[PDB]
Amino acid sequence: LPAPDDTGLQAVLHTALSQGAPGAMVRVDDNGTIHQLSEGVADRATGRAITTTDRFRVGSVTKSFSAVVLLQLVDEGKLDLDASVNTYLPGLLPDDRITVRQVMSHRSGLYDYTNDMFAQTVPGFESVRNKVFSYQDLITLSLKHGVTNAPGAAYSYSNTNFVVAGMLIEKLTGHSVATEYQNRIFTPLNLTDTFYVHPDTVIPGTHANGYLTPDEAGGALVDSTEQTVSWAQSAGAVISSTQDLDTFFSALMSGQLMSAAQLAQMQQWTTVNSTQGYGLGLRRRDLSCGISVYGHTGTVQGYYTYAFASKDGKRSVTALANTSNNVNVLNTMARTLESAFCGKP
Ligand SMILES: *C(=O)[C@@H](NC(=O)CCCC[C@H](NC(=O)CN)C(=O)O)[C@@H]1N[C@@H](C(=O)O)C(C)(C)S1
Repeated sequence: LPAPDDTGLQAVLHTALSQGAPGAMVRVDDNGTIHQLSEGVADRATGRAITTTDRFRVGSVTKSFSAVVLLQLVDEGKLDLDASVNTYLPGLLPDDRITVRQVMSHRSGLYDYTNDMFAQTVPGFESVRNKVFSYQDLITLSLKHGVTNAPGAAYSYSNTNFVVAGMLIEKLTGHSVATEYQNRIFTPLNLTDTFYVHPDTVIPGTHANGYLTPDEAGGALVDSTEQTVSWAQSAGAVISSTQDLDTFFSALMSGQLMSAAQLAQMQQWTTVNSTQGYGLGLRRRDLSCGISVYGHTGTVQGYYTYAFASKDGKRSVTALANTSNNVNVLNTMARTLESAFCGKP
Protein backbone atom coordinates (compact mmCIF):
# COMPACT_ATOMS: atom_id res chain seq x y z
CA LEU A 1 0.00 0.00 0.00
CA PRO A 2 0.91 3.68 -0.44
CA ALA A 3 2.18 5.43 2.73
CA PRO A 4 -0.62 7.03 4.76
CA ASP A 5 -0.70 10.77 4.30
CA ASP A 6 -0.73 12.55 7.64
CA THR A 7 -0.78 16.06 6.16
CA GLY A 8 -3.87 14.97 4.18
CA LEU A 9 -5.43 13.51 7.33
CA GLN A 10 -4.73 16.74 9.24
CA ALA A 11 -6.49 18.72 6.49
CA VAL A 12 -9.53 16.41 6.61
CA LEU A 13 -9.90 16.98 10.35
CA HIS A 14 -9.40 20.73 9.98
CA THR A 15 -12.04 20.85 7.26
CA ALA A 16 -14.47 18.86 9.43
CA LEU A 17 -14.05 21.43 12.26
CA SER A 18 -14.63 24.27 9.76
CA GLN A 19 -17.86 22.58 8.76
CA GLY A 20 -19.25 22.21 12.28
CA ALA A 21 -17.65 19.20 13.99
CA PRO A 22 -16.51 20.23 17.53
CA GLY A 23 -13.82 17.59 17.34
CA ALA A 24 -12.51 15.08 14.79
CA MET A 25 -9.90 12.34 15.00
CA VAL A 26 -8.37 9.39 13.24
CA ARG A 27 -6.13 6.44 14.01
CA VAL A 28 -4.41 4.26 11.46
CA ASP A 29 -2.70 0.99 12.31
CA ASP A 30 -0.37 0.57 9.34
CA ASN A 31 0.98 -2.92 9.79
CA GLY A 32 2.33 -2.11 13.25
CA THR A 33 3.15 1.61 12.76
CA ILE A 34 0.56 3.90 14.28
CA HIS A 35 -0.73 7.18 12.92
CA GLN A 36 -2.91 9.27 15.22
CA LEU A 37 -4.33 12.76 14.82
CA SER A 38 -7.05 14.75 16.54
CA GLU A 39 -8.30 18.32 16.44
CA GLY A 40 -10.81 20.22 18.51
CA VAL A 41 -12.88 19.37 21.52
CA ALA A 42 -14.44 16.35 23.16
CA ASP A 43 -16.69 18.65 25.23
CA ARG A 44 -17.42 22.00 23.64
CA ALA A 45 -18.79 23.56 26.84
CA THR A 46 -15.78 22.73 29.00
CA GLY A 47 -13.25 22.94 26.15
CA ARG A 48 -11.68 19.58 26.94
CA ALA A 49 -9.68 18.50 23.91
CA ILE A 50 -10.59 15.41 21.91
CA THR A 51 -8.04 12.61 21.69
CA THR A 52 -7.81 9.31 19.87
CA THR A 53 -8.21 7.42 23.16
CA ASP A 54 -11.67 8.95 23.83
CA ARG A 55 -14.47 6.41 23.79
CA PHE A 56 -17.47 7.08 21.53
CA ARG A 57 -20.71 5.58 20.18
CA VAL A 58 -19.96 3.64 16.95
CA GLY A 59 -23.53 3.51 15.67
CA SER A 60 -24.12 1.06 12.82
CA VAL A 61 -20.57 -0.34 13.06
CA THR A 62 -22.41 -2.45 15.65
CA LYS A 63 -23.89 -4.44 12.75
CA SER A 64 -20.47 -5.93 11.97
CA PHE A 65 -20.22 -7.17 15.59
CA SER A 66 -23.70 -8.69 15.29
CA ALA A 67 -22.78 -10.30 11.99
CA VAL A 68 -19.63 -11.86 13.46
CA VAL A 69 -21.65 -13.45 16.24
CA LEU A 70 -24.23 -14.77 13.74
CA LEU A 71 -21.54 -16.18 11.43
CA GLN A 72 -19.92 -17.99 14.38
CA LEU A 73 -23.35 -19.50 15.06
CA VAL A 74 -23.40 -20.66 11.40
CA ASP A 75 -19.99 -22.24 11.99
CA GLU A 76 -21.42 -23.99 15.05
CA GLY A 77 -24.35 -25.41 13.08
CA LYS A 78 -26.94 -23.37 14.99
CA LEU A 79 -27.99 -21.14 12.09
CA ASP A 80 -28.33 -21.71 8.31
CA LEU A 81 -27.99 -18.51 6.24
CA ASP A 82 -30.54 -19.71 3.68
CA ALA A 83 -33.14 -20.79 6.18
CA SER A 84 -36.19 -18.67 6.93
CA VAL A 85 -35.98 -16.17 9.75
CA ASN A 86 -39.24 -17.66 11.01
CA THR A 87 -37.62 -21.10 11.38
CA TYR A 88 -35.78 -19.60 14.38
CA LEU A 89 -38.17 -16.84 15.47
CA PRO A 90 -41.56 -18.44 14.94
CA GLY A 91 -44.27 -16.11 13.72
CA LEU A 92 -41.95 -13.08 13.63
CA LEU A 93 -42.34 -12.05 10.02
CA PRO A 94 -45.53 -12.38 7.98
CA ASP A 95 -43.47 -13.84 5.03
CA ASP A 96 -41.90 -17.09 6.22
CA ARG A 97 -39.84 -17.03 2.96
CA ILE A 98 -37.48 -14.12 4.13
CA THR A 99 -34.12 -15.72 4.90
CA VAL A 100 -31.30 -14.90 7.30
CA ARG A 101 -28.95 -14.12 4.44
CA GLN A 102 -31.45 -11.65 3.00
CA VAL A 103 -31.75 -9.91 6.39
CA MET A 104 -27.99 -9.68 6.92
CA SER A 105 -27.41 -8.17 3.43
CA HIS A 106 -30.34 -5.69 3.57
CA ARG A 107 -32.32 -7.51 0.85
CA SER A 108 -35.25 -8.55 3.01
CA GLY A 109 -37.59 -5.63 2.17
CA LEU A 110 -38.26 -4.91 5.86
CA TYR A 111 -39.13 -1.24 6.32
CA ASP A 112 -36.69 0.85 8.37
CA TYR A 113 -38.76 2.07 11.38
CA THR A 114 -36.16 4.76 12.11
CA ASN A 115 -37.57 6.72 9.13
CA ASP A 116 -40.63 7.32 11.36
CA MET A 117 -38.57 8.14 14.42
CA PHE A 118 -36.17 10.73 12.99
CA ALA A 119 -38.19 12.66 10.39
CA GLN A 120 -37.35 15.66 12.53
CA THR A 121 -33.84 15.37 13.91
CA VAL A 122 -33.86 16.94 17.38
CA PRO A 123 -37.52 16.16 18.23
CA GLY A 124 -36.92 12.55 17.19
CA PHE A 125 -33.82 12.28 19.34
CA GLU A 126 -35.70 13.80 22.29
CA SER A 127 -38.43 11.22 21.72
CA VAL A 128 -36.24 8.13 21.77
CA ARG A 129 -33.22 9.06 23.89
CA ASN A 130 -34.63 7.90 27.22
CA LYS A 131 -36.91 5.14 25.92
CA VAL A 132 -36.35 1.43 26.37
CA PHE A 133 -37.71 -0.80 23.57
CA SER A 134 -37.89 -4.54 23.34
CA TYR A 135 -36.60 -6.21 20.19
CA GLN A 136 -40.21 -7.13 19.37
CA ASP A 137 -41.34 -3.54 19.80
CA LEU A 138 -38.99 -2.45 17.00
CA ILE A 139 -40.05 -5.28 14.70
CA THR A 140 -43.71 -4.36 15.24
CA LEU A 141 -42.88 -0.73 14.27
CA SER A 142 -41.33 -1.95 11.02
CA LEU A 143 -44.24 -4.28 10.23
CA LYS A 144 -46.70 -1.41 10.36
CA HIS A 145 -45.36 -0.77 6.85
CA GLY A 146 -45.43 -3.26 4.02
CA VAL A 147 -42.18 -4.51 2.71
CA THR A 148 -40.44 -2.31 0.17
CA ASN A 149 -39.46 -5.15 -2.21
CA ALA A 150 -39.86 -8.90 -2.61
CA PRO A 151 -37.54 -11.06 -0.42
CA GLY A 152 -34.06 -10.91 -1.77
CA ALA A 153 -34.98 -8.67 -4.64
CA ALA A 154 -33.33 -5.33 -3.85
CA TYR A 155 -30.73 -3.70 -1.56
CA SER A 156 -32.42 -1.32 0.90
CA TYR A 157 -30.48 -0.59 4.08
CA SER A 158 -32.72 -1.13 7.09
CA ASN A 159 -31.94 -1.05 10.82
CA THR A 160 -34.76 -3.58 11.24
CA ASN A 161 -32.56 -6.26 9.72
CA PHE A 162 -30.08 -6.02 12.61
CA VAL A 163 -32.87 -5.89 15.18
CA VAL A 164 -33.73 -9.33 13.73
CA ALA A 165 -30.03 -10.18 14.06
CA GLY A 166 -30.04 -9.46 17.78
CA MET A 167 -33.23 -11.47 18.28
CA LEU A 168 -31.62 -14.38 16.49
CA ILE A 169 -28.51 -14.16 18.64
CA GLU A 170 -30.46 -14.08 21.88
CA LYS A 171 -32.89 -16.85 20.91
CA LEU A 172 -30.27 -19.28 19.58
CA THR A 173 -27.76 -18.75 22.41
CA GLY A 174 -30.07 -18.20 25.39
CA HIS A 175 -27.83 -15.24 26.28
CA SER A 176 -27.96 -11.48 25.92
CA VAL A 177 -26.23 -9.84 22.99
CA ALA A 178 -23.93 -8.14 25.52
CA THR A 179 -22.79 -11.53 26.82
CA GLU A 180 -22.26 -12.88 23.30
CA TYR A 181 -20.32 -9.81 22.18
CA GLN A 182 -18.20 -10.03 25.31
CA ASN A 183 -17.40 -13.73 25.12
CA ARG A 184 -17.00 -14.04 21.31
CA ILE A 185 -15.37 -10.73 20.48
CA PHE A 186 -14.48 -8.22 23.19
CA THR A 187 -12.69 -10.60 25.56
CA PRO A 188 -10.82 -12.71 22.93
CA LEU A 189 -9.55 -9.56 21.16
CA ASN A 190 -8.88 -7.69 24.47
CA LEU A 191 -11.05 -4.74 23.41
CA THR A 192 -10.66 -2.86 26.68
CA ASP A 193 -12.45 0.26 25.41
CA THR A 194 -15.42 -1.59 23.91
CA PHE A 195 -18.76 -1.99 25.65
CA TYR A 196 -22.42 -2.80 25.15
CA VAL A 197 -24.27 -1.31 28.14
CA HIS A 198 -27.80 -0.95 26.79
CA PRO A 199 -29.99 0.47 28.18
CA ASP A 200 -27.52 2.45 30.28
CA THR A 201 -26.99 6.02 29.08
CA VAL A 202 -23.52 6.50 30.60
CA ILE A 203 -20.44 6.09 28.44
CA PRO A 204 -17.85 4.40 30.71
CA GLY A 205 -14.57 6.26 31.16
CA THR A 206 -13.21 9.23 29.27
CA HIS A 207 -15.24 9.87 26.17
CA ALA A 208 -16.05 12.33 23.43
CA ASN A 209 -19.38 14.01 23.93
CA GLY A 210 -21.71 13.93 20.93
CA TYR A 211 -23.23 17.04 19.42
CA LEU A 212 -26.36 16.70 17.34
CA THR A 213 -26.76 19.36 14.65
CA PRO A 214 -30.31 20.72 14.52
CA ASP A 215 -32.29 20.88 11.30
CA GLU A 216 -32.31 24.69 11.48
CA ALA A 217 -29.11 25.96 9.81
CA GLY A 218 -26.93 27.72 12.33
CA GLY A 219 -28.98 26.41 15.30
CA ALA A 220 -27.34 25.62 18.59
CA LEU A 221 -25.85 22.17 18.95
CA VAL A 222 -27.56 19.64 21.24
CA ASP A 223 -25.49 17.45 23.59
CA SER A 224 -26.64 13.95 22.54
CA THR A 225 -23.97 12.00 24.44
CA GLU A 226 -26.18 10.17 26.92
CA GLN A 227 -28.98 8.06 25.46
CA THR A 228 -30.13 4.46 25.70
CA VAL A 229 -29.68 3.72 21.96
CA SER A 230 -32.55 1.28 22.61
CA TRP A 231 -34.02 2.17 19.20
CA ALA A 232 -30.99 0.38 17.65
CA GLN A 233 -29.54 -2.18 20.12
CA SER A 234 -27.80 -4.85 17.97
CA ALA A 235 -28.05 -2.47 14.99
CA GLY A 236 -26.26 0.43 16.72
CA ALA A 237 -25.48 0.55 20.48
CA VAL A 238 -21.76 -0.50 20.80
CA ILE A 239 -19.28 1.89 22.43
CA SER A 240 -15.65 1.63 21.35
CA SER A 241 -12.42 3.47 20.53
CA THR A 242 -10.33 4.02 17.42
CA GLN A 243 -7.79 1.46 18.59
CA ASP A 244 -10.39 -1.19 19.31
CA LEU A 245 -12.27 -0.78 16.01
CA ASP A 246 -8.92 -1.04 14.24
CA THR A 247 -8.16 -4.23 16.17
CA PHE A 248 -11.61 -5.64 15.38
CA PHE A 249 -11.66 -5.07 11.64
CA SER A 250 -8.04 -6.24 11.27
CA ALA A 251 -8.92 -9.43 13.12
CA LEU A 252 -12.01 -9.89 10.91
CA MET A 253 -10.27 -9.39 7.59
CA SER A 254 -7.20 -11.43 8.57
CA GLY A 255 -9.44 -14.43 9.29
CA GLN A 256 -9.42 -14.59 13.08
CA LEU A 257 -13.13 -14.34 13.88
CA MET A 258 -14.85 -17.17 11.94
CA SER A 259 -14.13 -19.93 9.41
CA ALA A 260 -12.82 -19.09 5.96
CA ALA A 261 -16.12 -20.27 4.46
CA GLN A 262 -18.15 -17.88 6.62
CA LEU A 263 -15.83 -14.92 5.92
CA ALA A 264 -16.34 -15.67 2.23
CA GLN A 265 -20.07 -15.51 2.67
CA MET A 266 -19.71 -12.25 4.60
CA GLN A 267 -17.88 -10.78 1.55
CA GLN A 268 -20.40 -11.76 -1.15
CA TRP A 269 -21.19 -8.25 -2.28
CA THR A 270 -24.67 -6.84 -3.05
CA THR A 271 -24.27 -3.64 -5.09
CA VAL A 272 -24.97 -0.47 -3.14
CA ASN A 273 -23.72 2.08 -5.71
CA SER A 274 -21.02 2.23 -8.32
CA THR A 275 -18.24 2.37 -5.67
CA GLN A 276 -19.77 0.35 -2.83
CA GLY A 277 -21.05 -3.04 -1.83
CA TYR A 278 -22.70 -4.65 1.17
CA GLY A 279 -21.95 -8.20 2.30
CA LEU A 280 -23.34 -9.65 5.54
CA GLY A 281 -23.14 -6.78 8.04
CA LEU A 282 -20.11 -5.45 6.21
CA ARG A 283 -19.45 -2.65 3.69
CA ARG A 284 -17.00 -2.44 0.81
CA ARG A 285 -15.83 1.00 -0.35
CA ASP A 286 -13.82 1.41 -3.56
CA LEU A 287 -11.25 4.19 -3.29
CA SER A 288 -9.97 6.51 -6.02
CA CYS A 289 -6.61 4.77 -6.30
CA GLY A 290 -8.11 1.35 -7.09
CA ILE A 291 -7.96 -0.01 -3.48
CA SER A 292 -11.11 -1.46 -1.85
CA VAL A 293 -11.50 -1.36 1.93
CA TYR A 294 -13.85 -3.26 4.18
CA GLY A 295 -15.68 -2.35 7.40
CA HIS A 296 -18.59 -0.16 8.32
CA THR A 297 -19.82 3.39 8.87
CA GLY A 298 -21.88 4.64 11.80
CA THR A 299 -24.24 7.54 12.31
CA VAL A 300 -25.73 7.84 15.80
CA GLN A 301 -26.78 11.17 17.27
CA GLY A 302 -23.69 13.27 17.73
CA TYR A 303 -21.20 10.79 16.24
CA TYR A 304 -20.03 9.90 12.74
CA THR A 305 -17.71 6.86 12.48
CA TYR A 306 -15.74 5.29 9.66
CA ALA A 307 -13.92 2.01 10.43
CA PHE A 308 -12.30 0.17 7.51
CA ALA A 309 -9.46 -2.24 6.86
CA SER A 310 -7.58 -3.53 3.85
CA LYS A 311 -8.47 -6.96 2.45
CA ASP A 312 -5.78 -8.73 4.50
CA GLY A 313 -6.41 -6.67 7.65
CA LYS A 314 -2.89 -5.28 7.76
CA ARG A 315 -3.92 -1.63 7.54
CA SER A 316 -6.97 -0.37 9.45
CA VAL A 317 -8.37 3.11 9.91
CA THR A 318 -10.97 4.48 12.30
CA ALA A 319 -12.14 8.09 12.13
CA LEU A 320 -14.66 9.89 14.36
CA ALA A 321 -16.27 13.31 14.27
CA ASN A 322 -18.44 14.18 17.30
CA THR A 323 -21.32 15.65 15.39
CA SER A 324 -24.09 14.25 13.26
CA ASN A 325 -26.91 15.51 11.05
CA ASN A 326 -24.20 17.38 9.17
CA VAL A 327 -23.77 15.97 5.67
CA ASN A 328 -20.76 18.10 4.92
CA VAL A 329 -18.91 16.64 7.92
CA LEU A 330 -19.99 13.10 7.02
CA ASN A 331 -18.65 13.53 3.44
CA THR A 332 -15.44 15.16 4.68
CA MET A 333 -14.68 12.41 7.15
CA ALA A 334 -14.84 9.83 4.30
CA ARG A 335 -11.71 11.49 2.93
CA THR A 336 -9.73 9.94 5.82
CA LEU A 337 -9.94 6.64 3.88
CA GLU A 338 -8.37 8.24 0.81
CA SER A 339 -5.54 9.81 2.79
CA ALA A 340 -4.89 6.72 4.92
CA PHE A 341 -5.02 4.12 2.13
CA CYS A 342 -4.27 5.99 -1.11
CA GLY A 343 -1.76 8.43 0.39
CA LYS A 344 -0.43 11.64 -1.10
CA PRO A 345 -1.50 12.32 -4.65
C1 LIG B 1 -26.21 3.28 11.58
O1 LIG B 1 -25.33 3.99 11.94
C2 LIG B 1 -27.56 3.66 11.08
N1 LIG B 1 -27.82 4.99 11.56
C3 LIG B 1 -29.09 5.46 11.56
O2 LIG B 1 -30.04 4.78 11.22
C4 LIG B 1 -29.19 6.92 11.83
C5 LIG B 1 -30.20 7.31 12.88
C6 LIG B 1 -30.57 8.78 12.82
C7 LIG B 1 -29.31 9.67 12.86
C8 LIG B 1 -29.63 11.17 12.89
N2 LIG B 1 -30.40 11.55 11.72
C9 LIG B 1 -31.57 12.20 11.79
O3 LIG B 1 -32.12 12.54 12.82
C10 LIG B 1 -32.18 12.51 10.46
N3 LIG B 1 -33.29 13.46 10.62
C11 LIG B 1 -28.34 11.93 13.07
O4 LIG B 1 -27.87 12.01 14.18
O5 LIG B 1 -27.75 12.37 11.96
C12 LIG B 1 -27.51 3.46 9.55
N4 LIG B 1 -26.14 3.39 9.14
C13 LIG B 1 -25.49 4.41 8.36
C14 LIG B 1 -24.16 3.73 7.73
O6 LIG B 1 -24.21 2.50 7.46
O7 LIG B 1 -23.49 4.54 7.12
C15 LIG B 1 -26.67 5.09 7.62
C16 LIG B 1 -26.49 6.57 7.35
C17 LIG B 1 -26.67 4.33 6.26
S1 LIG B 1 -28.24 4.76 8.51
